[PDB]
Amino acid sequence: EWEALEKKLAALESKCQAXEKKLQALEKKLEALEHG
Amino acid sequence: EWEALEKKLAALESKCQAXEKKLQALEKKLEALEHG
Amino acid sequence: EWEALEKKLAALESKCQAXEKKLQALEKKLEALEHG
Ligand SMILES: [Zn+2]
Ligand SMILES: [Zn+2]
Ligand SMILES: [Zn+2]
Repeated sequence: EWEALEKKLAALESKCQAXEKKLQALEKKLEALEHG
Repeated sequence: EWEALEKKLAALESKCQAXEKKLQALEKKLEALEHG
Repeated sequence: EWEALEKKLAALESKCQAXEKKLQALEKKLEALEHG
């Protein structure tokens, strides 16, 4: 339905937001290795 | 259209799902280096 | 609104597209370490 699609979009926004945070966390560990 | 937007949302859901799997795969390789 | 949801979806598509590019960039650095 329309309301189901709104909630689906909001959940996907939260998933990309967690995506960015997880990538930053991994970048931090990689950069420690790259300059260590 | 409405139907085009539904399919766009479903494709984006699949893209984030592949996102998570690719990040996990890279985390596995990084963790091997970090503790190796 | 409907138009707000269309723009929200387009912004999320751009965010996953940047997601993929950032993951590839990190994979490149990780692969340098893994075979270095
Ligand atoms: Zn660096
Ligand atoms: Zn570790
Ligand atoms: Zn490799």
